Amino acid sequence: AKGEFIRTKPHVNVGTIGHVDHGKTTLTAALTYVAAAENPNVEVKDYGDIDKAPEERARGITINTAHVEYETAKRHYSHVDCPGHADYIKNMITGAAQMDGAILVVSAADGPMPQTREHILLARQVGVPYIVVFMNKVDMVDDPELLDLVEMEVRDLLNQYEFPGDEVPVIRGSALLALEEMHKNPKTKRGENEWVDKIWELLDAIDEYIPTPVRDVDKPFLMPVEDVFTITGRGTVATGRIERGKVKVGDEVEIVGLAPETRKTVVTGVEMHRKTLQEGIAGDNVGLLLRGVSREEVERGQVLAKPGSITPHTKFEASVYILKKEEGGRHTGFFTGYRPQFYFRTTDVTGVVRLPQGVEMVMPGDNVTFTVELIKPVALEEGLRFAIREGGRTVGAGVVTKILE
RNA sequence: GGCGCGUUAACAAAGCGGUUAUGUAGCGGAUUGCAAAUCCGUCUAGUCCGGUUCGACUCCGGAACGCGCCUCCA
Ligand SMILES: Nc1nc2c(ncn2[C@@H]2O[C@H](COP(=O)(O)OP(=O)(O)NP(=O)(O)O)[C@@H](O)[C@H]2O)c(=O)[nH]1
Ligand SMILES: [Mg+2]
Ligand SMILES: [Mg+2]
Ligand SMILES: [Mg+2]
Repeated sequence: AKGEFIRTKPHVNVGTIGHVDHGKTTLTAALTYVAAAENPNVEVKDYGDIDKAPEERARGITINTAHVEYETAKRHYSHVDCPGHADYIKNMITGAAQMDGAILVVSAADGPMPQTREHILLARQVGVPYIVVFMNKVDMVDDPELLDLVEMEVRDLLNQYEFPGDEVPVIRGSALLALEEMHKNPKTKRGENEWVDKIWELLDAIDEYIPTPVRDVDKPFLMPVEDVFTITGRGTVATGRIERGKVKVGDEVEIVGLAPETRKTVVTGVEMHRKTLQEGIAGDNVGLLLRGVSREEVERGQVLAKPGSITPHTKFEASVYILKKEEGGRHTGFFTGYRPQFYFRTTDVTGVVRLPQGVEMVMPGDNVTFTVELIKPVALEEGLRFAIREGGRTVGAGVVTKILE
């Protein structure tokens, strides 16, 4: 008769991002294990429990995001483990759309790779405010001077995308060794093992660097949909991180974006990690039960909002920076008619570029402003950041400056 | 969420890194006494957006839509 989520401690959303195989998943399992040893609430999550799909089992990689909860002495967490493969960045963006802070995982053996800087840029344009790096796989590095070099380059990479690279906490360690340790003896506490302690160093960094975001509960409700489930006996459920406002049961909301209609529905449920919540407020990784709505009347990319608060749009001008050749972007310029993919929070959508009279071409590494017309409407705001991806690579990072309509 | 499959002109159906495959009706037009048979003409050719190239329907990327199969239970 179920289990309510009591706000004993402040809740913050986190996740793991970084190049493929750098360790994101192992560290996630490691986090739940060490945190559990101290806090008995944390349900342990093993590597197999993270990458559970058969494609992930055989192919040996994280293809879609995984949601895991744990907590320290100070705050509760909702951890979203992201894919590092270049082919599945589409899903990496969706995870970053729910992070109040992100853990940048960088293998000491390889250093900052293509998806390292790619996730920095992307996470930024999807809302991720602060970052906590974690030099993983130190157990494979002999020369200490090399680890210094790794740390230095990761700081430069953060400062390249306007993050506070010099102030960002860089915790060296080894997720594999810490996880292994937690298996042999799960009673292990702080100060008992050096590898386990390096993970506690991490939890402490998260606790002290990533602040508990200012909650905008005074603004109109807005809940970017991240996932849609079909729960037997209950109905259709939407999940995501509340951006602003609050939501108690019996509240009416609109499903805006990716559809001509602006469907209405009443909420018959609200839960934070399988736990019923009184009323989910901003920063909550909820799960709302939508009345009358079917398994396909709502989808990721849309947005649950206060009825009337948002009116979906398609046209808009924005200030954009086209990535350079050596940033994983284009090597050739483009013109009007170019139809790339645009990313606004949990939304991916094709749009057409309309260059202004006076400009004919746009070269890589140029900061330019232009109009865009999406093939579908979506919750847009002046100031909202976004991404432009095409051909498997990110090509531009922009900011909405005026909604044409 | 993932993987696969389908997209050439009004429709049908090919080959090919470059100098015109091709068929078939709907319409138009010569023509017929009027038709018919037969020719002349017609119609978004490579769904769309990028890359390689002197050159792309053809090669490599992406996207849209459609359809299947797993995954997807706060
Ligand atoms: N030597 C060593 N190996 C490690 C460490 N952490 C993880 N590994 C190993 O490195 C490999 C990749 O780890 P991973 O699966 O990524 O935890 P990923 O970044 O989640 N992968 P993906 O990007 O595909 O989602 C695995 O073989 C894992 O066991 C570490 O600290 N040291
Ligand atoms: Mg992983
Ligand atoms: Mg089939
Ligand atoms: Mg459930």
